[PDB]
Amino acid sequence: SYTKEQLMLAFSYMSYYGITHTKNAELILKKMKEALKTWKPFQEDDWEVVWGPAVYTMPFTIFNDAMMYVIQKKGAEGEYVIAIRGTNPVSISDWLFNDFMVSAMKKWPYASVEGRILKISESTSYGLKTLQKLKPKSHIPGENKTILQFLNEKIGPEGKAKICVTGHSKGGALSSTLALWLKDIQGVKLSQNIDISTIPFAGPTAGNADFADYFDDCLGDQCTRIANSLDIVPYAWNTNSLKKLKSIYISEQASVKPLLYQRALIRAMIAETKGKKYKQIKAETPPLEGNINPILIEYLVQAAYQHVVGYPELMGMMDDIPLTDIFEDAIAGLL
Repeated sequence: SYTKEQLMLAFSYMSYYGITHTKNAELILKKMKEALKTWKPFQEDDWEVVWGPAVYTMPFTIFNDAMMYVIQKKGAEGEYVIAIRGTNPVSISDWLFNDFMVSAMKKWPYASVEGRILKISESTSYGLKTLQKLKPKSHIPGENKTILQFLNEKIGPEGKAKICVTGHSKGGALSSTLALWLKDIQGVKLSQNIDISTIPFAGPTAGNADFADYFDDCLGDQCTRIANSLDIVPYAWNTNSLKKLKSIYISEQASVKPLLYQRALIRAMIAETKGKKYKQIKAETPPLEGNINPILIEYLVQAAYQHVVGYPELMGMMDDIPLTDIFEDAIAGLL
């Protein structure tokens, strides 16, 4: 009844439990277990959190918050889901528009291509490194092991398995990027007998055209990039895409325009990523055609709705994913 994409949307959203909870992977873990037991999409199988949640959070800052966990389907031998979360996604203008770290880039360290220069933003580079070093704490499944150590120990150096890496928002950019890293080290530091796929939602561009083209050639069909046409997030940071942000919500049915402060940020983003050749992975993939919510006349509010509410809505999951329970007051008046 639920498609693979709908299932991964559920895991991507369950990642958000405790997004506004001001060090407690314990609180999140408890939440995940209850969900895997009550959420409709999780009732057709028996899932088990086998690694994480591993959380990255420091007091007095949230913009770089992150979380990753691994769910294993009971019974099914070698069937795992790696889900990734970044910061509270509703405040797009703050964590996305004000990202200084996309003006500088690092060459992809896990593969090279003749006559190509693969590069990722330092922004995603630091995001990936934090995920590669995360370790669940005491009493948390996967205690004291990095994701790589856990997989190698769980699957064995030559074991056969299936792994889908998913995530929403920053998690969309990170999951797809993490999946490629796992792909690139297979046969060296990871069993070559594992089938790696990824379904990243609403993610901005992790790197440049050459990086994105290499990614496409590597995952091909094993990557399903899901983006809402009216969600502004995926529109960064390809230059052409950025130039569509000012009038993304201007139709013949409604007209929601960005305040001047945001117009200045958009122009700054274009200016700072000019010449970087930022490009979406699976860039030709058709998006889910979104619909402007007429009640939300403020650009930032409309943007938060399309980014967070948009996906479960356009994918028929509204009655399946408990938004208010996950985001609480983060969804203030969006709904």
